[PDB]
Amino acid sequence: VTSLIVRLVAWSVRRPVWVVVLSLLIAAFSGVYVARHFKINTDISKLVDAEPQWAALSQAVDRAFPQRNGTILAVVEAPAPEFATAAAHALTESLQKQAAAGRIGPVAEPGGGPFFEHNGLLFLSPQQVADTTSQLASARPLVNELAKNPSLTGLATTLSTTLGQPLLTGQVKLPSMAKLLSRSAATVDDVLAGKPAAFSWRALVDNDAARQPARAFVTVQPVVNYGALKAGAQTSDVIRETARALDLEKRYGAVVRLTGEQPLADDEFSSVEDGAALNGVVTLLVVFVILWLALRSKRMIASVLVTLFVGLVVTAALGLAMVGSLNMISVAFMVLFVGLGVDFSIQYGVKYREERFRGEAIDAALIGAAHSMGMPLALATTAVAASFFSFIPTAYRGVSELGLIAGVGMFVALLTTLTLLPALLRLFAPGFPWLAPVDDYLDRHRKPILIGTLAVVIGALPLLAFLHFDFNPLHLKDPHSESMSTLLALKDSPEAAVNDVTLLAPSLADADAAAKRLDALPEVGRTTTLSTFIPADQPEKRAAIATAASTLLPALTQPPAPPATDAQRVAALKRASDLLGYAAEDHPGPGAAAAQHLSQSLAKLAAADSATRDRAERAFADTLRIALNQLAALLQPQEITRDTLPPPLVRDWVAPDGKALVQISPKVPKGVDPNDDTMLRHFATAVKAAEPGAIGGPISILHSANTIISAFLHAALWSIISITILLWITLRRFGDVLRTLVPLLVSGIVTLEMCVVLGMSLNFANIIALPLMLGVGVAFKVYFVMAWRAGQTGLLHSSLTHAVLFSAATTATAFGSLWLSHHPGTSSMGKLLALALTCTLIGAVVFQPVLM
Amino acid sequence: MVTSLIVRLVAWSVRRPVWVVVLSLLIAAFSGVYVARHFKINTDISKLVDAEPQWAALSQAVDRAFPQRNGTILAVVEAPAPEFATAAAHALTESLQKQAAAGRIGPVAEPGGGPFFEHNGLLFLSPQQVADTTSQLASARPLVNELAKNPSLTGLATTLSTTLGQPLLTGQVKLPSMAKLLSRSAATVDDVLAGKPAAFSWRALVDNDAARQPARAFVTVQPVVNYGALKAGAQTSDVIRETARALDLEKRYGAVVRLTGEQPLADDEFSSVEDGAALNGVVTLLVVFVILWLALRSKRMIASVLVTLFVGLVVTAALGLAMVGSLNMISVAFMVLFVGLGVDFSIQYGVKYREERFRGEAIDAALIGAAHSMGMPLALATTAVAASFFSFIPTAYRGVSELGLIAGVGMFVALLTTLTLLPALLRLFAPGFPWLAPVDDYLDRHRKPILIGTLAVVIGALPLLAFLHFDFNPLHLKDPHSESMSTLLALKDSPEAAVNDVTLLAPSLADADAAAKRLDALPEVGRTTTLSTFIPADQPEKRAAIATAASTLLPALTQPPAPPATDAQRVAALKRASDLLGYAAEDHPGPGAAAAQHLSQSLAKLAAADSATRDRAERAFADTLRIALNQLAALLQPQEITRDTLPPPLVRDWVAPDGKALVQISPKVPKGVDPNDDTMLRHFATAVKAAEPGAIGGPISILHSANTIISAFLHAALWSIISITILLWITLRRFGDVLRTLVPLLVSGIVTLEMCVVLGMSLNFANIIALPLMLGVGVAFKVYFVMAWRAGQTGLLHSSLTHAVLFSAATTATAFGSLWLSHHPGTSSMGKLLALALTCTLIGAVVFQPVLM
Repeated sequence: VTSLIVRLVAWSVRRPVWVVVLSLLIAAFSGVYVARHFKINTDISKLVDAEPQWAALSQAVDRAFPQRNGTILAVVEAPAPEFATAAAHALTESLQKQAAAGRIGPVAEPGGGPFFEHNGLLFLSPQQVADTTSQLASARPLVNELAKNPSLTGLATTLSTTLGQPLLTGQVKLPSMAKLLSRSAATVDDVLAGKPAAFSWRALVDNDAARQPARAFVTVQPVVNYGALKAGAQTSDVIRETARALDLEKRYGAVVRLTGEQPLADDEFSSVEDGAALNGVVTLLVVFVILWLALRSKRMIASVLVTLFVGLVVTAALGLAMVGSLNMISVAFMVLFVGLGVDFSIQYGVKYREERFRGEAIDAALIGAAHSMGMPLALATTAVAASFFSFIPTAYRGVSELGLIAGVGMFVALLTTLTLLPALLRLFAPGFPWLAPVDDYLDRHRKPILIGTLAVVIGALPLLAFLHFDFNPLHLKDPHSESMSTLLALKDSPEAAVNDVTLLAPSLADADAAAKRLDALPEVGRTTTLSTFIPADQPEKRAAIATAASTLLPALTQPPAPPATDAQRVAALKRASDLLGYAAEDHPGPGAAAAQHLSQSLAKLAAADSATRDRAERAFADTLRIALNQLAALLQPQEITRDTLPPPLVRDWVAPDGKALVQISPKVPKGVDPNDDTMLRHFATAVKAAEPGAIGGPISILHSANTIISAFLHAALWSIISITILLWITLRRFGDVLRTLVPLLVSGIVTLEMCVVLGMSLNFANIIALPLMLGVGVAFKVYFVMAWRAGQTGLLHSSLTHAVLFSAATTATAFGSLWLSHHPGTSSMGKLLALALTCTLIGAVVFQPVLM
Repeated sequence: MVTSLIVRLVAWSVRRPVWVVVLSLLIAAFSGVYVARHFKINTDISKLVDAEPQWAALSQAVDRAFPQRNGTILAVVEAPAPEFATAAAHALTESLQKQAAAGRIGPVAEPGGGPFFEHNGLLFLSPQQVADTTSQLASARPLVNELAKNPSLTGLATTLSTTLGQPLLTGQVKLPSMAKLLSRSAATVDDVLAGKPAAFSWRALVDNDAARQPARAFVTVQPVVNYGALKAGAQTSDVIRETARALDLEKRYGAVVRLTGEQPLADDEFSSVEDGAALNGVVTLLVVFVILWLALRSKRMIASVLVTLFVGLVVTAALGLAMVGSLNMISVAFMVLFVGLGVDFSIQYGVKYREERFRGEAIDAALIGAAHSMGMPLALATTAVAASFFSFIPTAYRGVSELGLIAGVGMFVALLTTLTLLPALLRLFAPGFPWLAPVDDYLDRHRKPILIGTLAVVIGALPLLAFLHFDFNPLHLKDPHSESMSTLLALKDSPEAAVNDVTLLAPSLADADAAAKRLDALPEVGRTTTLSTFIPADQPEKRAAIATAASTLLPALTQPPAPPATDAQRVAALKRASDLLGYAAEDHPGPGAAAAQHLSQSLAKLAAADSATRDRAERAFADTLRIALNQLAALLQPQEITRDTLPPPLVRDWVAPDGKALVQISPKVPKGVDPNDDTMLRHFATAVKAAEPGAIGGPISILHSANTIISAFLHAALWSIISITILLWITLRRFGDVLRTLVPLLVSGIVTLEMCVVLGMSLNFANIIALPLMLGVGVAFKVYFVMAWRAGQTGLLHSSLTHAVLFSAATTATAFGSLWLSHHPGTSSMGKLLALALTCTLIGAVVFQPVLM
């Protein structure tokens, strides 16, 4: 091995110009080869390989319902549910205009469109339907005043009316109105504050839930042909354009969000690249300064950098030649190359600079440094390359592609350091007092310090019991990205299919039989099928609805109201405020404290401006005109049979043939947050134990984690075996193999032991750094044992001069570039690599009195 | 020259035995009498774990104000029907009441609901719920009237057959509406036909809110003010088991009484450690005996080691009680540790003498000769193993600070006991393996891979440590099949028992109300109870509504006694109801028709068995109706919500005589999550403790009592090696000999944790004592292994066995097996980790022979 390295350099020194014109030509073809098939792919199912079983179920639900995977989910958020529901209608119509032009796919609001705006009263239970119709029967006089009032002046007139005589008559009571007046006075104070609001008539009567931001969903399914186009900005962009043109949504108080399959998988990649174009170029500067520190020969630094970039282009050229696609995690190889690959040129470049000052000539300096850096560089390279190759045999294409590109990149770095650099180094013709007190302490006391930390690495050994794993990928995919911020927002929403698994069935009768088997499980909870949308006994409900509609609809459709002038408005506000004050003092009670709160607000609102009263009317009246439209539409349902359903509602639940999928939203108790590890694993593992054909959500996430766990466990077992055998081949002394194995063990525990002390959880992308630190762990023992073989009376003195820490400065610079990546998944990987490097560097200086 | 000092003590022991024999035997008599005169076993949970002087103030603040609250054993009276349950509490309560005032036990009461709650129970229902609850009973007046006048089977079957007859045809009553009544009667009727007990419960059918299958009735009794723990009367634990024993009506009421408390739950743990542990102790010696005969095969040698073993053990116990006194649940497990580690020291000396004597020497020269080669070895292993026990002394984990103390003096005795008594004893008296050939040949000729082939895989099994998990709650460590524990693990679902409620104390009732109402703001707090919560809202409007319902319901409830219908009319009234059920199902069909036909089958077959089996269903259907109507009679006359009505004891154990009001906080358990949930109870404890620090009692005490155990466990692991590493420095001054035995410690320390992931072991509290304690055994066996590997460096599987080590481990492994076999996982999992950590130095040393020596 040694002579082969000397021959390969002696040729490079023999024909220097021949190597340069050969390298730049290959550098040209590699640059040509890179651009002609450069591609970045952000598919999320490629970053992990599931077995053919799970692939059949996933494609079964997909090939049957080809749209389900591509359906966008557009959240529309407004301060009031009517303003949200009406904004859904305001936007559902615009997307419909282009769905017919092939611009997008079939648009609908699965939360509940007109089919739910009329028949939503039918989906209720048998008894509480009769209860809801009873309350709407006794409230006939209230809605009779509400459908006729001239809005804010009339709302203040129907207010002042009830506060005057009906309190004296003893019919209406003040404490009962507290629920209305407290929410009325609060909404009035918002308009006086200057911040937007909306008086929700729904949350103050029918709806018990007053959740803060009422939202409305509208889904656009993918275009039929798809395939994307440069001019075809596609369905994610179309929603952006239509809602932009509406502007009405700024008058509705609505914002349009998005999520789905492809917006997040593309947004998470963009989280890695925020700054990465600039974050990587400051690394080259930090490498440069450290590069100049090791070899302060300007005639050398330019030559060292040229070898760095030539091997860098051939890396991507050969990389795209054998993987085809540069995925999300595998794109981080470029940063790892400059950090680890430059080490080959720094370790070799300073020995040449050493030989020149030692007293060698042009021949003897290059081929003489190859005898020092011969099997060392071969050891370090194939050890690091064996670590990247450890994820190759496993079906983890996220790292299997990164290791393949990085592994062959380590051999293209040696071949560049061994030929191109000596050729350039041929054409280009080229004291530490602060370490003194450290080595005096160290060399006089590295006898028990070694025994000291070895006792402490056994002392903190129980800390490994608290070594905790992180299981849900939500933490590492940039939770503040646009698609992940909304995905996490609508987690606690019923029709938001965030956490429900989708089991497929042959027929609808089979799907209903499967739906009952699942509702028997304690964690399953809500399951919906196409038959779930046909209410049990409809004819009985419509009779109670028809009776409630015979007395309400005459009182709901009243003649229009007079546009009240401004003078009547201030009068209606002052006369409603002053009547609220006397109502709270003459009738003292729990609502009296709330009634006086409204008087303070109405009197201030009455004596306020004029623009603030038109806006306040819009927050009180426009919602009331939309709330009454929802009531008149809800009181007129129709028969619902399988053939009386909308066309797309069946297409979403039954494809050609009878294939009916069963979505299973988990039974989430109120305290448990809907996105935890404990219950979603319990749900997904129990509903799968029942029906093995269920995939789609937490079941696919759960099985994807078990694939990654069975991945890095093999790679960590693959590395050592491929490393130990590699060490035994080059160094045949087993006293030299155990010499580089005990430091790996010690350095391996402390990284895990510091994970408990520093309080960091090993997650997914964070755990990739453990198998890699074996090939980098031994590769630094190669550099370190050389800096001390020439002399070891000062371990930190010799380490600087012989340029080993400078080697680490380059590598730590690379690990720090993945640390500052905004994307918390990549930022969690670079944190482990760098912290494990420190536990190896310090570990070496402490643990080399043993193993040298 | 510690070796020369050891010789002075052994050479003196030889030549003159009669001095040694009578000097140590007399001490054993003095030592044995001290053990019998002072043998105090405590069972309090606080003696096993300490806490800050601050947390002991919160514990005693609630205790001094409420002395009774600590030992109020909650006795569950569980019956098939709530009325059979609620009335079974009355039978038990009224009998204990005859001994509460007799001074036999403390004051007796029933928390779930005595007479005060059976009357005012409707006053605690919020204003709107009772408004609809009161109005519903008005429409059931004809129904309850037909039930009050007919508390018999024939009568019940008559009101049954009457409803299915005319009103079912006219549509006055609908058949589907009779779903709960028809389907759950058919279920209860089929139960009586099978022969198994049951009870139609008018509660879960009429009120219909909850149909929980084991109805439970609670009764809390307190302890006597002057608590003396006499023997003429077993304390309140067995008094409830004595009165309700002969009450016998509980076998007729249908309920058994189970008990749980604070002291009766802690003693069930200790008694679980001693299921047959007394037998387990005597069988361990027999196993060590067989190992002793395999080691020094001669009668006079075995009897020598056993006689000196009992002396060192009887003085360890006498010393132990002389400086700790307490011999709690963990401390009592030292004797099995002694028989393992004590015979260990003698196995070395016995077989070294034997070879050295049989190598061509006299007895007197071999006793003093073998003490040379085993001076530093036995001295190192002794203090190094005892330095692991002593690592728990400074920390506040008194369950182990007492065990580590008694075990430390055990090793310092077992050494001295072997060096003097064993030679002088043996001085008074006087006395080939071919199956290792392929195994030793393989390992000896291939130690190049096996060392590297495992040191690699140990590095490859390092990510497994990321899946090592800590079990935080002591409930798993608790013995689950004891009667007191099995009840507390069943009361997770019941709120009035409230097994995990933090108890915050406040100066005044207005202060506690301020603190109790405030705590409700936090999401995990749920229900907080004070005496002001016993004052049911502000409901004279509920007096007006209930009084109106009483004027029409009570006259229909107090009917004249029905003449007991004869037996011949019963088969009539049941066949009349059955054939009517059959018709009512098919001619007027509906969803209830499938159940109406079902009852008809079960009802008809009930009428065709026995006159006794009919009377059997009467005790299930009718005797329940007596109490179901009796419950309603008292429940309709509620009286006032005024503070002064609250009985004397409710004021005593809820507010304080000083005025210190107490808040009990039951966590908001989401209906899906099991109430005894590890993560969310610890979430509830931290939120309550952070908002109001004065809270202690339940989850907070259990949560914090673990944090101090983790701090004591982590210190001992650090304190063990520093004691051991400095000790290795001193004995063997070659640092190449300190690191020689320290690297295999690190290696053997990881492989146990890595196996805890492969095997799947969790690392609880008792499971974790083995981590700091195995640091001594790790360096102690590398002392034993290295001596066997002086003359026989090749064929080391041979040498380790014949030169002492394997018969030594067989005494240690057997000792750890006796801990493994106990019932209490707080002593049965400690034996599993120890034995599994021992196999990583018995194999780890043999594998790492080149690194050792």
